[PDB]
Amino acid sequence: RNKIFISHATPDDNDFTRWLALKLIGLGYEVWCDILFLDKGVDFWSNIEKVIREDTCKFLLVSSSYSNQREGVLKELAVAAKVKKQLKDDKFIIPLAIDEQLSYDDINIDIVRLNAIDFKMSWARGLKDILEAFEKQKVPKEVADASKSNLLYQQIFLHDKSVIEKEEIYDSNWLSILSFPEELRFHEYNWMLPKRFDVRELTFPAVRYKNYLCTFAWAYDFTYHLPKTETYHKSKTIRIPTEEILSGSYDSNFIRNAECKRLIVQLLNKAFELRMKDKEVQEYEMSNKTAYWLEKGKLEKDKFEKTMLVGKQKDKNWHFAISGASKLYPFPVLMISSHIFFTADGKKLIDSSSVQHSSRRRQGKNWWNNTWRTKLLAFIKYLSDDDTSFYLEMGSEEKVFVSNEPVKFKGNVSYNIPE
Amino acid sequence: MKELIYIEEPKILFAHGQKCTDARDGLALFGPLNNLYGIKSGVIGTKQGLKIFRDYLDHIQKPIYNSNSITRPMFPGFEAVFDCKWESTGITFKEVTNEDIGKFLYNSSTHKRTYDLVSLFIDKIISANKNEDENVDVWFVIVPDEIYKYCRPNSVLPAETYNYDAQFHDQFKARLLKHTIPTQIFRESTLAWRDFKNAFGLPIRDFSKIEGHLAWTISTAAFYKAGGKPWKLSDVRNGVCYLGLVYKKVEKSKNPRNACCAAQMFLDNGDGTVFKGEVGPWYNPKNGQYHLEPKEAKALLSQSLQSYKEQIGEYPKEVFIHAKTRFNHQEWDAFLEVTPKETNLVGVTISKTKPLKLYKTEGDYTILRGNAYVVNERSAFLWTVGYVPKIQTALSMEVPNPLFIEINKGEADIKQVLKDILSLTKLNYNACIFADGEPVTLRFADKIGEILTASTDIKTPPLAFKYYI
Amino acid sequence: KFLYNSSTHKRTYDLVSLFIDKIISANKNEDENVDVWFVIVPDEIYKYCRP
DNA sequence: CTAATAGATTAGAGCCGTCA
RNA sequence: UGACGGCUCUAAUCUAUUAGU
Ligand SMILES: [Mg+2]
Repeated sequence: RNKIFISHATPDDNDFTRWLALKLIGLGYEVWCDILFLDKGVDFWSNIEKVIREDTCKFLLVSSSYSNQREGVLKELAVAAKVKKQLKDDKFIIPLAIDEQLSYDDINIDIVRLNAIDFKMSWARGLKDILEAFEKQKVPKEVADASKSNLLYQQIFLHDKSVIEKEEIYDSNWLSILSFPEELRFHEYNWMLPKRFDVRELTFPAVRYKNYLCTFAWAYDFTYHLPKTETYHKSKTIRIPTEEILSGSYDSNFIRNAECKRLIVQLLNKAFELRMKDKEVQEYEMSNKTAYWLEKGKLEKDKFEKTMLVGKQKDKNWHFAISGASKLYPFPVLMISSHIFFTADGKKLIDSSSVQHSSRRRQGKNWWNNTWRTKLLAFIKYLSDDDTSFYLEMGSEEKVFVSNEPVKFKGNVSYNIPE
Repeated sequence: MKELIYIEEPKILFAHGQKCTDARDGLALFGPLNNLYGIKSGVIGTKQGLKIFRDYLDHIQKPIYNSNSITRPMFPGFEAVFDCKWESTGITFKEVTNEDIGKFLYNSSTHKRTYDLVSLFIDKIISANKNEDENVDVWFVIVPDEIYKYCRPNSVLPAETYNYDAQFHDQFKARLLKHTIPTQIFRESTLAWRDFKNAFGLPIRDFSKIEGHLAWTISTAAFYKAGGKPWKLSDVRNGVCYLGLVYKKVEKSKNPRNACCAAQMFLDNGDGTVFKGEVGPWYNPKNGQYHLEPKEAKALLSQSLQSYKEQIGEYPKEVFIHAKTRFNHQEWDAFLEVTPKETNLVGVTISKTKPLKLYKTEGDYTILRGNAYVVNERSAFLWTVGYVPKIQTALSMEVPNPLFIEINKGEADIKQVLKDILSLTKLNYNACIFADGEPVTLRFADKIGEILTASTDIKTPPLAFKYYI
Repeated sequence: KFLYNSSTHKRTYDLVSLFIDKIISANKNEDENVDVWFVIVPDEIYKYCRP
């Protein structure tokens, strides 16, 4: 006889029972409990009686409001009483009281006359009392070893809570850039364009650089704003292919490679802004960037392929919105962000940033992964041009093609989502 | 298609040489490393604050439960966990009259009233320390909510003292530094939250489902601040030193005069864990620049190397400088002019401002935690926040952001750098959580820098973390 | 090495500095909590530390 | 020194949620 | 200031060019 039998309520006293059983196993005792076994079934009964009658040396009972008047506990107590009569051991059953709502006068008749161990005010002194009682009654034990409790905790209570080798695919918020125009052009408009023209209002994206103009546009484009451009010698245009400066294999006194990349990024950003103006999507000037969102009633019942982009929350309508920035690292991409903006009647933004912050904090509370990703891909797919792409118009005959499906990532480790 | 890699959990160590991935589970199963005998606490505050503290101490001698035992392990009592006595009988009271508190919090100037309140509290604390017989391990400062409302730097009221920060907490912690008194600051609405309500009859802060989590956090902080070792890292390799550098803006004068502070971690060689601040705040006068001049860089690296040598007996075989910024050529040339010949110096930048989010295509649960995407031999993304299958939940609420780790200078292996960065997220002694989202070398250095920036009189400050956190 | 300088004040100063530097370094920069610091002093130091 | 146009990188405050 | 996480607002500085000089 080496086992110490723990009786308890299965779904209610699990925390204390696990704690005490693992502590006792760590001290070096041998313990029998029904929470230390997997693959159960016909094990119940015809095995409990056998271990109580032939293996148990001490019968620890956990007394609480749940274990009082429970059928399995009462039957096990009856068997334990028969075993106690069978042997010459009056101290065979030890109650342990833990429930503050179980008064000492409301105990079942089987253990009203027994001297119990108190646990209500603290568990450390209860554990010390149990250890002292076991030492005084010479309960069998081996050398102390906490590795047994460690292993049992790992194998029983950490069983279905690990990672699994499973191939999965993830969507991201990056859109790869597919096309680039074949040349970057510098037009030498030497003191022919006005000194304060504010070239940011032109028809095509242009950037001032020295006495030149860096753009993807055609030599005599934007003739409306600059009338004196037809008489221009095209041989003085500096042409640099885009692939060479993208790969980093170009550098000269006129312009460095990093400067070329920066100007290309500026052109891409301005083209995205102008195209979003073309798309007729409402603007929102944030602290440093600009976001884009849809009105109420623009879509067919505020849906794009069974995905809501405009919705309600009490007195305020919420609107999913995106912001996009073009980058050349790690690879040429357009990166997208997600925001929620709130309006009083679906057409005018509320002019209170604190109210916007509070509403956006209390609206994304219930939005999980699937909501975010479905809304993001729906809004991105809404902007798609013909079938699988979207063009930023850099000139009369120049376009930059961007994908409408985000970059996928692959993994080999996942979890089993056990509800 | 892009390929992701997985990094396994680092595991932490507890009593009896037992390893676990969680601190709550390992503390409930095994216990801490060292053997304290009992916490004798000094309580300075009003009468009702003293009663509140006594009630809370009486509350955490028993088991305290959460709503869900899987997502949040429960608290089996302070003596069951830490094997030491922290009870409301070994308490010394230093009364603070409410009339003085009311008097000093009206001067219509944040700086002056903050200075007056900090002086009021630290005068009693210092006098009790200097001229009394009772021994106190930690000093618990209970603060009313009216003091906490109006003492923030951006708080509106509905010269001599201007050379201090307008924050009560930082000024309080800095002005007690030269006495070396461990202290813990509690609001009155934190220990007794059920009594403080808004104009609807409900608590302003609801801890009903997370009482056990609060008990875990408070007990761990009190145990650590009294000289207890709760746990340590289990797979720290020998000859490697981790150094975190953080910059702050001194301001409160004509010169912004940026300042830099360091935190150091390495192996004791007795199988312990040395983790302490390395700070004599180093200054840069030019505004907006977060780089050290050659003299300051030489001094900082020399001090860190000498500290490691004195503790161990030999120079390190590997020094990783984690930082939130990049290094320039002057900085690294100054660094390399004092490093020993047979030592490898690697400078790593950990950035958070890099937009990238991965979405699972089917479920409403986010990406697994230890995933990483390697862009290049010198750069990689790392998810330190994400779903943890052990607790059946994630460490965030929305889709989490990854850290962008870049080997800025030196020659290292990015996979090992990611492994070390993930391991360092398991040492937040200021909390009782499953794991942090940032390495603790860059967080405790930030705390130290924000503490010794609220005053100008601090000289040769202490390095133990219990005097700042 | 210190207790051979033939000047009592100098060697007393050196010994006290040597001990208190270690004690203060232990106090300030470490998380260990120690209540009473016991200083075990050899007999020859005690004998030769008189005016 | 200085006033604009970008991109790219830095720090500071302050508010909201944690159940289910 | 018991934690942690996510957001939003506000400064700097550097680099290139343009006008200042
Ligand atoms: Mg703390």
